[PDB]
Amino acid sequence: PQDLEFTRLPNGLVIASLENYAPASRIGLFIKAGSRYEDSNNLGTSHLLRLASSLTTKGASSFKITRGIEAVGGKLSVTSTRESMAYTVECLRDDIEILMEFLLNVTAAPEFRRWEVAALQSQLRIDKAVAFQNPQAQVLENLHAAAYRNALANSLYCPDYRIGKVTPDQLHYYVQNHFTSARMALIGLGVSHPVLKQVAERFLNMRGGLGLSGAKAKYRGGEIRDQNGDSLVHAALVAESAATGSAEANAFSVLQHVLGAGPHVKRGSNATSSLYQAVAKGVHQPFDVSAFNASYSDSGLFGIYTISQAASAGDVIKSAYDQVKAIAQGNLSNTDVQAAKNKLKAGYLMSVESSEGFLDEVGSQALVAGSYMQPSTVLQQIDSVADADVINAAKKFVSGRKSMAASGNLGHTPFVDE
Amino acid sequence: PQDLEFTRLPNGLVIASLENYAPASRIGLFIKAGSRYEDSNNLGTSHLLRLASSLTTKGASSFKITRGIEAVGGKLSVTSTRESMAYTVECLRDDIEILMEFLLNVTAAPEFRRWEVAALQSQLRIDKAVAFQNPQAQVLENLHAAAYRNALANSLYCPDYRIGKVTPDQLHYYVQNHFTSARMALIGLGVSHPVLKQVAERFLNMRGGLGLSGAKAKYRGGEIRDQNGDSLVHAALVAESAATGSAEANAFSVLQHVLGAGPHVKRGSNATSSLYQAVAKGVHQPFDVSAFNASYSDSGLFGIYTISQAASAGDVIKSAYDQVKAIAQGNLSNTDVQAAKNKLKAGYLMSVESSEGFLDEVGSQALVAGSYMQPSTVLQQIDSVADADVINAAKKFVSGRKSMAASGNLGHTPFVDE
Amino acid sequence: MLSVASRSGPFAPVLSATSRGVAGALRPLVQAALPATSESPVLDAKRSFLCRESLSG
Amino acid sequence: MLSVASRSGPFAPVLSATSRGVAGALRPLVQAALPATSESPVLDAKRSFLCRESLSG
Repeated sequence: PQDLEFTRLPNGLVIASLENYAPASRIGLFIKAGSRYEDSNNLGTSHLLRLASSLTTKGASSFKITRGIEAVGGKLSVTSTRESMAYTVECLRDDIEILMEFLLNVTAAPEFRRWEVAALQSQLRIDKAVAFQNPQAQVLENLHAAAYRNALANSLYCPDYRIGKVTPDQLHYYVQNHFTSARMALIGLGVSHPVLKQVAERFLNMRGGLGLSGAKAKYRGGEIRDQNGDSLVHAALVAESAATGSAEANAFSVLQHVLGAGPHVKRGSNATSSLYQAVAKGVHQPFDVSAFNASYSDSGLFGIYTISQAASAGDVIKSAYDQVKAIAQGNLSNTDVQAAKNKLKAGYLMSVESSEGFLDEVGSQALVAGSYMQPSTVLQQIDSVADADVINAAKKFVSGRKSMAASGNLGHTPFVDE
Repeated sequence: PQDLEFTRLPNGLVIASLENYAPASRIGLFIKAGSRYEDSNNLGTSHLLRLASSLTTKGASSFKITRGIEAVGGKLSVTSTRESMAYTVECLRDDIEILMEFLLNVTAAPEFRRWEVAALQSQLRIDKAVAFQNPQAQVLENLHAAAYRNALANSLYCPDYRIGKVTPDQLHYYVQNHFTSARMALIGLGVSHPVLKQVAERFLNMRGGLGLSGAKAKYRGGEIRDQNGDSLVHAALVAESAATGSAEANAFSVLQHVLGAGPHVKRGSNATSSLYQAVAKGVHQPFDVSAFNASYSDSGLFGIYTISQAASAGDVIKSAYDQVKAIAQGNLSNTDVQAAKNKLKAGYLMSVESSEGFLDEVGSQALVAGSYMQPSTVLQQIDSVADADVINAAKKFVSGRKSMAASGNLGHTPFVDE
Repeated sequence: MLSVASRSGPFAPVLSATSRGVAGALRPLVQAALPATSESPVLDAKRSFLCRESLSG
Repeated sequence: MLSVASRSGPFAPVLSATSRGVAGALRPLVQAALPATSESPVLDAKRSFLCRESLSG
């Protein structure tokens, strides 16, 4: 009941609230910011901004933010993509008014004092080295730099030469030009709709419109190879597909689940994954394979991801790429399309069960499209995808210009023109 | 007088000696080794081998090599390219017999003891960081990795992940397969020809033939961009040209001096350099520009090298590339060809004046061609280059597939397909 | 229309005030772990991975 | 026929026993130095560049 209350303010702000009768509450502020909006002179400003949510503001010192949130048992977290940032606050139902006041001081009136920003520069080195213990993280940052010339090629983490040199004037300039009311959405989960609104009329004195247009992303068909001492080879091979919110984007989502997008059974052999079965015919050694799908506001990437041993890496990539070529020339059953629509339908409804997944789902719809759609509407758009559109999305990949990133012992890994 | 005495041994070794009547002597051993002969599992073995000439051998300890050479005032140095290594010894005329014995213990019977090799691993980090204070050094190592897939793409310095992990068994295997008598040449400068020969019959018990064929180098038209915090942008743009020792290689050497290959007058404005004059018409800020020429045994590279500021880097590269296009469509005077043949003739005779340059010149001719040619023959091959061959070498560059490497603030540097 | 986490694959980092930093969604994707010898190494700046985020209370 | 230093441009490192390490031949190529403000920075592992190799005796 009380499904959602959706409201546009006259300054462009989006407010959405659903009244649960749950003992906990959740407030999230979603902003069009992140690493795609920085240029070559301020690379890494949005990574330092992500790490600076506890610093001194105009309404509360850094001591009062840490002590005041911990005194009631609450949390404060920041999450970022290449296209958005999100500030989240959670506590129990009777404490939500005083944590809403802390969230507005962090995002609408920060101070970046010299000695606090200088003491935080060494946290960039700790945060990046923790994330790069996963070999997937640096392969996916090399893949965006190989695929684009600008504006989606920027990394989520600060470059190494730049650690120590992010200035307070750069942080003030980034928030002034990107944290504006026509780029923001405020989503509540256990609060009524009148309470969020008079909260929202306490950040409109500045930040009245749109701040700075970003550059449109231009596709580059590049290649980056990284020889190191890891024991397995990670490789990715993509082409340009489609932006989010189109009819062709739905056909690439179905094509991902035809090929295989992760396992369903613990320690299972992936019997319905056509990519996994084609590789395992000729390879008799430990591997993994998956279909990759990344969709953004003006572009997208689709391809394959393999993890293999060094001597077997060329055999894994060639047999995975040949299976996509069979679908593009018409080999596709309607039984496999219907089974793929079931995994895509069930995965969307399961990702919205918790309060964490439901709040992120409303926040992305408010920034990208500016409205909310029921999951019954989303389930009918997946039903309208035909078998001719799945074959046509696999033909765009096969004839498109490729990008590649690899890492490990690369003595048997093929080059992107071979 | 006594120009050179040239001799092939029945095991394949080349011996050359010229009798000066100079108070100093010089002995050099030249070997077909270096970084092009290593594969993906032993990268950096030839850099550590270059740094290990003072270690304990079977005939002399590491104490006796340092003390015994310093007691007479002599020197011992190693120099390397991608295709060769050279071991050089110099002292006065009466001390040359006991330093010839130290040179044969280093190259023909080394020991690689565990504790000495382990203590030398930290010298790889010091030697690489000293060399990389020049921005030209890392740009030229990225350029060979962008241009080739193998066998000339290997760096002269050890990769960072590999420092600490070069083993004594790898050093024993490299010398066993690459330091053989049919790949070696022994050149003397103040010693008679009978003395070098019985020196040479004390390393033939092992190393009897050819050790291991290297892979032929395959051209890759890649691109590597390196954003950092340097104040100027270094860029290079090349294409594949010609191997050393061909008639087309002489036409690219003349074309380099038509375009411009370094300055002749101290603080001069480079009045005869057609590349420098074309860039300086539209650019009114500090820059530098040059023609690049690298020739190897089975391949070669030719192109342009620019140093510029960050905001002006696209204007410098486009105007330099347009000047080469005018030569390729026939705009070439015979006055400019004759002036370029004079700089190429005078530079070859000046590079052979000293004992250091004369010994390196005889050593390269002995490994590449297996004979010696008088400089009167070299000066007549430059005279036979016609004006039609200089235009045809500039057409091979313009229509060929490019490679690129850049470093600095790359926000205005063009991509290789643009 | 939707998130980048719905059409899974592009990754996301988080920072908390009282919880640990997380990277991505499908980066530790599995049945590379049922195939043998996938070891997570010992770290020098090591972290807690369950990180209180699924605690029973 | 000839060296890589004759057709100038591909570079070479050296190691000595009693002298300093040198990189390349035409890497510090000049009239980038007559155009203004080409500074060689202060180093942390700094070296002597003339390195006795041209001493008067």
